[PDB]
Amino acid sequence: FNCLGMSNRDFLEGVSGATWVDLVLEGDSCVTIMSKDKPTIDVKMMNMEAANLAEVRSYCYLATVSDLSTKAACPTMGEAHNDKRADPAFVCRQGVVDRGWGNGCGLFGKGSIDTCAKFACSTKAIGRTILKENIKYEVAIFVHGPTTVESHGNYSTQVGATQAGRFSITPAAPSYTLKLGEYGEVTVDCEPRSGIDTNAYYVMTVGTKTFLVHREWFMDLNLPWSSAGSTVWRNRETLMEFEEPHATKQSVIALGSQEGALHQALAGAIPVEFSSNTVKLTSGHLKCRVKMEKLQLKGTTYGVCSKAFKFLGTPADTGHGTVVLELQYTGTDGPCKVPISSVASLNDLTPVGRLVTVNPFVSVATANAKVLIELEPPFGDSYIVVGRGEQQINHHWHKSGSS
Ligand SMILES: *[C@@H]1O[C@H](CO[C@H]2O[C@@H](C)[C@@H](O)[C@@H](O)[C@@H]2O)[C@@H](O[C@@H]2O[C@H](CO)[C@@H](O)[C@H](O)[C@H]2NC(C)=O)[C@H](O)[C@H]1NC(C)=O
Repeated sequence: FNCLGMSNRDFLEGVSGATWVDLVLEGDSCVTIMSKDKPTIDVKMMNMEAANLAEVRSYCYLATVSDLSTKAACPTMGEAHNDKRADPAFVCRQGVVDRGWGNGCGLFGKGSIDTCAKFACSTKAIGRTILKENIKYEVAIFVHGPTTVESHGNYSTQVGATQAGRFSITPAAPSYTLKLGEYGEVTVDCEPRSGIDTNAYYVMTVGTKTFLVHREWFMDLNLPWSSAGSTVWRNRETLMEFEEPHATKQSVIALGSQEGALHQALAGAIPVEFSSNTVKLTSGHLKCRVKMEKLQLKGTTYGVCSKAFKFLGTPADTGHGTVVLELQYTGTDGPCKVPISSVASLNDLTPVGRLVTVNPFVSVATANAKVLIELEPPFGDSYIVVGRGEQQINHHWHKSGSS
């Protein structure tokens, strides 16, 4: 729910001298936003789901053929019409058979014949569309308030500390305002109608396994089908074989499962987990404007930490040109502001990078408080310095790269 630790991280600054920022979020990816006099926040794309899809087609894969009748008519007695023909559920084929003495007619010629049998669908396969209305994006936001190596990740700890927050965004409610305790609030205005069209490639469930299938291919499947809101099965003949016409009894059977031929014709297609009527999505992005007018800094009245700090390990490189490190304070002088910055040479009176953990704080009155800091040191050699004069400590950093 936090940027720290992700490869997929971006850095943004609010337009010099304005409050809001435009971004576009991407799957499993994170954005750290920095504004003069406001705390740093992280916006992150937790999850993007299409739920409650529309059922497009439906396709039968194993069928049953039942109650076979066949009406027969002697030569010159005209065309036989099996009465089962009035039945929506039955399926019928006219034919022609040699008849005569040897088999029931008083004349020799081609007698008529008409065969009906009932069609049932054992199991089926459903294709579904991803209309854009079905999309929900889930966004976490995190304020860079006092945090610890231990606690920076602990999602619960942050929520408790009025510091994290998970909300969703959908065309139904494209906007949200997350209140963040005394940090004020951040409002988000997004525009979900991004990436996916209303009618491309379908989602098709064959028994257990659900697939991302070529739309066009699904429509041409040579199987029986029922549309959206009805179980009437059209184009059934594809799964039933009508055998040789025996004068008395013609045989009508079902073809066995097609399940195998399908998992086969999809061996290569993109598999999707469709548990509980929703679909994880890996593509997709969201445009938002993130308004920070009402995001405030908190406790600027507090004094600067008067006592000595300590480094708790070599500062570590995040791999985005920023460093993370963890102080440990020694004093007990209430909560106070941490005197950390980055200077080009040790005696330097003004600083050189920027803090990412803007406005860092010892937030307790007990001894040995820890604070995590992430800062962006400048290119080349510099010292990270914490403290004033006698109690100053420091650590050197080189950052490679020119531009
Ligand atoms: C989120 O944090 C909580 C509790 O936070 C406490 O963790 C302590 C180890 C300590 O440093 C203290 O300062 C801090 O407030 C974790 O949940 C549980 O914490 C209790 C102690 O309060 C322990 O008995 C358990 O180890 C622990 N239970 C669990 C969930 O395993 C929790 O670990 C953490 N979130 C994560 C990353 O799981």
